[PDB]
Amino acid sequence: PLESQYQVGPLLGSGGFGSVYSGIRVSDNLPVAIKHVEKDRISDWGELPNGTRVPMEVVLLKKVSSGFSGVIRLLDWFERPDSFVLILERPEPVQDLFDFITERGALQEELARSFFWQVLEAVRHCHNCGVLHRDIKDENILIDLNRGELKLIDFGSGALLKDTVYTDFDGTRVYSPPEWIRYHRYHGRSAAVWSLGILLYDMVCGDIPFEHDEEIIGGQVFFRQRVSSECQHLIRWCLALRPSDRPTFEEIQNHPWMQDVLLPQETAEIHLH
Amino acid sequence: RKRRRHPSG
Ligand SMILES: CN(Cc1cccc2cnccc12)C(=O)c1ccccc1[C@H]1CCNC1
Repeated sequence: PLESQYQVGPLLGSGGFGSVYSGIRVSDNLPVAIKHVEKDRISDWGELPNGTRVPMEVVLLKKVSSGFSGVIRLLDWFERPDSFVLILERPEPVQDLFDFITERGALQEELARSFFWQVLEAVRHCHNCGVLHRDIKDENILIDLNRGELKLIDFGSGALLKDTVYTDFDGTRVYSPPEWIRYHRYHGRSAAVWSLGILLYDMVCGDIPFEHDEEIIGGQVFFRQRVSSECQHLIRWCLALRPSDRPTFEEIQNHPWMQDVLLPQETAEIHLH
Repeated sequence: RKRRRHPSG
């Protein structure tokens, strides 16, 4: 029974992802997030190893939730008559990276480097587990303010990773790549790298570079804030119009702008506490 | 300049 295992607190948010409540596991007072999704509102379905029909999101969370990482961990899930309920880790204290950037403005490059590095490691972990997130953005990144660790959330638009073309997409359009805008086709890794370029610009400039389809496909990156030449170069590489001109995850992490990253704890003590 | 969230979909 879900009602007896978790004490339910206030609504944390709701939208296309469902309704998410703050919660506490009665067993050990572990903070949790309790996410409700209506079955009728579920587009992609999958099967666990046991062959139970579950939302794809449950399938993807199980694949990445083994061990520790910069990914939100699924602790449990339940099926109800008209919905699924997901029990997720809840960092405390926490702020999502969208609210963080709204309040602080453009991040210092030292802080954006540490955050972007951790997002890179989190996305590599998803890809190693066979999972493509497809909705990388600041809204889907939580900051553990005490530990200085970033956690990727919301796999409800993701898919199994594959090397063939995707022709479907339900993530965030202003982070989607020009090949999706023009042709409704993309490959998983190179589209992820585009969304990472958008995220990095967002971090160092205080907001995303593009709002309109014409800007996404136009291939022009105007920097509205002072950004180092090294960081500009990495961003423009991630945002190459041609997918095959974009860096691999290895080339990003070997980029000169990415060297000498802060540890998470150093990040918290210098920039968050 | 207006900064805003962008719902998925
Ligand atoms: C509800 N929520 C918070 C949230 C979500 C999922 C897991 C969580 C785990 N621990 C703490 C908080 C958690 C949001 O961060 C939010 C709020 C308003 C609008 C949008 C969002 C996200 C949800 C997915 N897309 C953006």
